[PDB]
Amino acid sequence: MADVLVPPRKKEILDHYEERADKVEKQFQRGALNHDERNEALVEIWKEATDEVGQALREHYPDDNPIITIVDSGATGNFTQTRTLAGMKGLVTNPKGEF
Amino acid sequence: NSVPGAPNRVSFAKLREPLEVPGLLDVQTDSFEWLIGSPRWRESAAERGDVNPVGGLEEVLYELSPIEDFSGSMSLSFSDPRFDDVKAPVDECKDKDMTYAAPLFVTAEFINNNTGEIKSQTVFMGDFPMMTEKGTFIINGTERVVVSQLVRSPGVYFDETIDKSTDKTLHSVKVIPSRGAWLEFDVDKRDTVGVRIDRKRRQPVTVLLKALGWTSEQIVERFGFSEIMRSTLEKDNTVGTDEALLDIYRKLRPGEPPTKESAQTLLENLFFKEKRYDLARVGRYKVNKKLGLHVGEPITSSTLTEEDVVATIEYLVRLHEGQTTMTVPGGVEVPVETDDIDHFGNRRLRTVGELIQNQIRVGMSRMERVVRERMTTQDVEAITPQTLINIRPVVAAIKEFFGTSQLSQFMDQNNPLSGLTHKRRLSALGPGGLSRERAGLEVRDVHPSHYGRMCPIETPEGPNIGLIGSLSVYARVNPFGFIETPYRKVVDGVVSDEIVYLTADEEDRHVVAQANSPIDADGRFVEPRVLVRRKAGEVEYVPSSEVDYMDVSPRQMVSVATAMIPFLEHDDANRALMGANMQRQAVPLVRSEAPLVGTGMELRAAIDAGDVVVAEESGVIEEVSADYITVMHDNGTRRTYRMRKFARSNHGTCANQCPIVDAGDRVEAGQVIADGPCTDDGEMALGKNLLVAIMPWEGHNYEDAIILSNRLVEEDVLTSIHIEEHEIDARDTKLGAEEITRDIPNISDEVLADLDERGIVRIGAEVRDGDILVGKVTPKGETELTPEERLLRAIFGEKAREVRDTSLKVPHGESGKVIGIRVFSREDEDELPAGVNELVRVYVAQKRKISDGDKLAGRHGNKGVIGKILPVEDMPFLADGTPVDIILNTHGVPRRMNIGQILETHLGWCAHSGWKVDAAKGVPDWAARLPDELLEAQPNAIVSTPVFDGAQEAELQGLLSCTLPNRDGDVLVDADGKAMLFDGRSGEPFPYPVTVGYMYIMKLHHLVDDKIHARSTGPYSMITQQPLGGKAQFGGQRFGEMECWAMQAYGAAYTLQELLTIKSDDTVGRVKVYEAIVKGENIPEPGIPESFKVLLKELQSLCLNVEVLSS
Repeated sequence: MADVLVPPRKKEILDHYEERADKVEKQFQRGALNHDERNEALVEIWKEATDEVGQALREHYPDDNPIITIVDSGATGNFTQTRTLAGMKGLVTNPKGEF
Repeated sequence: NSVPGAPNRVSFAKLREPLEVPGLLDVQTDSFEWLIGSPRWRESAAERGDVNPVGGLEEVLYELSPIEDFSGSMSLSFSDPRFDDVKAPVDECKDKDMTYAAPLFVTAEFINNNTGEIKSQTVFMGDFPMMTEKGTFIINGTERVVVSQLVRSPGVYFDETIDKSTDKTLHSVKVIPSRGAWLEFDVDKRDTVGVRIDRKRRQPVTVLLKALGWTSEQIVERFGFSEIMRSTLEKDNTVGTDEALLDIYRKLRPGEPPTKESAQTLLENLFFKEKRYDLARVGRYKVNKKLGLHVGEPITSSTLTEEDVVATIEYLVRLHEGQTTMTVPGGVEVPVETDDIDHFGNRRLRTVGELIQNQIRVGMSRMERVVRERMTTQDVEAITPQTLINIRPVVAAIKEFFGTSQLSQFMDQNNPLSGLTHKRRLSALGPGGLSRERAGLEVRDVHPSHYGRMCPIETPEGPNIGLIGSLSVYARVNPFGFIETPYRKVVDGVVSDEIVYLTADEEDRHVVAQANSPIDADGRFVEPRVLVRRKAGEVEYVPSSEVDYMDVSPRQMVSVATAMIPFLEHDDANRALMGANMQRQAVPLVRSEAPLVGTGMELRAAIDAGDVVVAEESGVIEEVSADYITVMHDNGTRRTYRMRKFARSNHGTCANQCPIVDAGDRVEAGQVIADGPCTDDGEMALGKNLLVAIMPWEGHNYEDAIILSNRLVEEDVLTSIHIEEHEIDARDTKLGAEEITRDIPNISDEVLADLDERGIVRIGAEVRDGDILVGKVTPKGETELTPEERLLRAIFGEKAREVRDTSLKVPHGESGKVIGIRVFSREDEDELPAGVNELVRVYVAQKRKISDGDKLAGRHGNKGVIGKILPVEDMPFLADGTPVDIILNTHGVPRRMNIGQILETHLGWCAHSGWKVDAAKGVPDWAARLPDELLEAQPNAIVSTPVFDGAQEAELQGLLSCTLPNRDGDVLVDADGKAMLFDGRSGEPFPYPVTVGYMYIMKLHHLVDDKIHARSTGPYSMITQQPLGGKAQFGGQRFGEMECWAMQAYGAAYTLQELLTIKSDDTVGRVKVYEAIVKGENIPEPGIPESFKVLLKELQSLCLNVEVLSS
C-alpha cells in the first residue's frame, strides 16, 4: 500500500467538479431544466472528473512503480483498474443500465 | 465482548454499535416454535403482538374446524393441538437412523345435529418431526434444514405500462391472493377500463359495479371526479345488477344456465364465500395498509370485502387520473403509487413455520375429504372420530415434505459457518416460486430495498446468482413474514438509543441516515448536510433536520459469513463474493488456529452456530476429560456435558469437540466451554496464519498457483481428517440368504487376515484399495463350469462352493484406518428396511495432508491450487533465517481489485511483531483517533477490524512503521512494509525489497484425492452400451460434441473413429481390442457402433424401412 500512491491534486479536482455538480443541482432545483437533463449534465461532469483524476494519476506515478510497470508492459490489466485502485471509481451503473 | 470467556481481541472500531447482534438462529427457532405454540412464542406475543395466539397448527385446526356434511347434520372439529415428549434423544436418533419426532395429540369432537351429542376423544394425529436446539430437523437419521423461501406476497399490485402504438400510460391492478383467484382491472388502449375476472375475455366495470350493488347513479356518486370512470359509465353498454350478474354467469361460466340464484351465489362462492377464496393474514394486512381501510382492527376476516373492491376501482381510476393521495370513506387516506415485484414490501419470507403449515394444510384437506366421505357412508349412532379420522394423509404429507422436497436440504456442514449459513439462507427457487429457467433477470438484481434485509455480496457464483442469498446480520422476520430491519430513531436532530424496526414500506416512507456520521456525544449531528437515502434508492444531502431514522451500525447490509472478512470495504464485489462463498468451504484442521486479524463476528458466529458446547448455568468444573465435562451448578445440581469425539459430518469431515477448561475453573452462563471443529477459544477459525510473501518465484506461482514450504506438510499445519462411511446390506434373495461370514469362495487367508470372525474388519486395520472391509457371500446355485475351469479346479484340488462372493471392498483411493464399525441386524430387532437381515456400516478415515492440486484460499477471494511444495531450504528466508511459508503471485493482485489481502498482510505482520505507538512526544496524529490500549501491543497479540469501520490506511502505515524488534536489534520489515529476502536456492539477496506478512489462509474442500480419476475398462451402462459415468463408478469423461468438432477441425479422422466406436460402443470390438493389445497386435479395425443399430431397429420399429445399400 506504500506502493499505491494517491494523487496529491485529487481534492482540488473533486472540489472543482463538486462546485459544478452543485450548480447543476441548483439550476434543477430552480426549475430551469427537467429531471433527465440534470442527470445528463451530472453524468458528463463526473465523466470529466474521472478523466481529470485519471490524467493526474497517470502523470504522478514513476516508471518503476510495479503496478504501472505491469500495465505499461502489456503483461495484464488496463489503466482503468489502476485508476480505480487509486483515485476515483467514477460512475457506477444502474441495474437497468443507466448511470 | 459481553461473552464471559471472550478472547481479549482489541477492536479498531471508531464507532460504537448500540444494538447487540441478535439470536442468529431466530429465523428458524422462532418460526418453528411459532408453529408449535411454545410458551416462548406465547410470551413473545405477550410482548409484541399480544392481540391473540396463532399456533400454526392451531390456525389450521380452527380454519378446518368444523368438518360439516352437505346435509348439515354432523360436524367434526379437531381442536386444541398438543405435543408429547420426543420419543428419543437426538444422538440416539442420529445413530439408529430414527427421525427425531414427537407425537401429536388433538381433541377431536363429533356432533350430531338432529339428536344431539358430542363425541370427544384425544386422537393420535401422527409423529411430527421436531427442530433440534441447533435449528435442524433430524429427519430419517440425517440432518436436514428447511431453507426459508422468498415469494411474492398476496396483495394488490397496481402497475402500469406504455403502449408504443398510442404512447399512453396504461394502469392496471392484480390482487393475486392465497387460495383464491386472479382478477384484473385494466385501462385499455381506448379510454375504457377492462375488468377481466378469472382469465377470460375482459369486462367493463359497470357490469360488476351494478352486480356489486352500485347503480349508475351511485357510480357517478363515488366516481364523479373519475372522468375516466364517468366515460366508462357512458360506455357502460349495459345497466342493471340482475342483468349484469346474469351476463356474468353466462360468460364466466360459458354456457351455464344464467339463473339468478346460482349466479348470485357464484359471486360469493368465488369472491366472498371463503371456502373457495382466502387471501391470508399476510395479504390482508398488506391490502389494509395499501388502501388504509383499517388500522387498529385486528388482522382477521381473511376473505375479500366488496368495500375493498370499490376502493380498488377508485384507486385505479384516480391513479390514471394522476392523483397524489386518496381518502376512502371509513379509513385514513393513503398515497397513490405503483408496486414492484422486488421491493421487499412485495416479496415475503415463507419461513419454515409457514411452509410446514402449508404442507400440513395440504394434508388436512385430504383428511377432511376422506373423513366426510366415510362419515356419509358410515351408519349413524355408531361412529366416532376414532372411526372417522384417517391419519395416513398427514403423515404422508409431512414425510414427502421433509424427505423428497426441494426446500429441505442436507445441512451442508463442512465448517460450523457453513452450517449457520445453510440456515439463514433465502432461496427464491422453490415450489411456489420460480425455476432457474422461468427466472426473470429482474429478480436477481439488488433492488435498493435489500439494504439491511438481504446481503448483496453472498450468493453462489454458479448458475444461481441472485436466486439464493442470505439474511442480513440484524434482519428480523415480521410475524406476517416481511423482513424487518432495525434503525435508530433520530428526533429533533437527536439520535436516541430506542431501536425501532421497520419494513421496506416504512423504509420508503421515511428517510434514513448513516451510522458513520458525526454524532456529537449528545445524539446531535454536527454538519447540517448529511448523507441520506430517499424512497427510490436515491442518495441526497438532506439538511440535518428532516432525518427521522439512522442506521443501527455499519456492516448492517451484510450477511454473517461476509461480515467475517477483514478489510472488506477495500475489496471488489466480485472477489468479496468469492471470498464469502469459499469461507464456507474450509475443512476442520487438526489444530484450528484462530485468525490473527479478524472482525467482531468470529466469536458470535461460533457461540451461535451450535458447534461449541456452552455452559448453560454458572458453575465450577470438576472432571474435565476428553469425553465429558462435569459442571457443578452452584445450587446443588451437577450436569455432564458429553462430547462427540471423531464424529462423521455430512460431508466426511471430522467433528471433534475438546474441552478448554481445567478442573478448578469457574464458568458463567453463556460461556464457551469446549471448542468445536473449527474454533479456538470460541472464535471461528477456519484456517491457519501462514507467513506469505508476494513475489513471483520461478514460475511455480504462475497464474494463481501457490507454492508452500514443506513446513506446512511436516509440522501438520494444514491437515484435514476425512471420515468416510461404507455400507453393505445382507439382503435376502430368492436363491437363499446372503451371509456375512469370514469364509469367501476364492479369498485366501492372506487377504482374509483383517476380517475378524463376523466378517467385519477389526478397528484399526489399515485398509487399502481392494481390502475386504465386510465379507459377504451370496448364494448362486449350480451353474455350468467351463471344461477348462473344471480341469483346473480338479488338478489344484479346489471345489466350487457355488455360493458366490460379493464382499464390500474399500473404493479405489480410499485408504485409512477403521475408526469404528456399526452392525445393525434383524436379530437385535433393529428396524432395517424389509429384506435386509443385516446392514453393517464401516467408518474408514484418513489424515489427508496438503498436496499438489489442493485448493488454498484467503479470505479475499484469492483462491489457487498448490503448484509445488518446495523443501524448506529453497524458500526465500528473511534476514533472521525464518523461511516464508507460502508465496503468492503479484500479477493477480492489481487486476482483481482485492488489495484487502495486502492490507490484511501488513496488519498481520503488525499484529505478530507487536507495535508500540511512539507517543513519548504525545500520541501522533496517526493514532489520535485510535482507541486506548492500542498504543502498544504484544507479539502474537490478536486484533480485530470491524468491516466498514476498520483500519484507516494511515493507521496501517504508522503501525507498520512502529513494530518492535524480534530478539536482536532488527526491524525486519521497514516502514514501507517490505523486507530484504535472501534467495534460499541460489543464495544472493533479491535486489529489491519484497512484501512479507502473516495472512490467514484456509484449506478448501476441493482436494485432489476426491478428483483424480482413471479408467481402462470398467462398468457399462445397460440400455446403451457406453461406459458408465461418475467417480462413484469408474466411468469415462464425456467426449462431447464440441470435442468432436475440435478433432474434425484438426482432420483427425482415425482418432474420432476410435473414440466413437471401439472405446464406447463397439461391443464385439472392445474385447478384440483388449485381446490384441495384450497379445501385442495392431489394434483391430473399428466397427459400426451400438448407437447406429439401436437406431436402425427403432426405425424398423416405427415402420420406416431404413436400409443400407452400397449400390
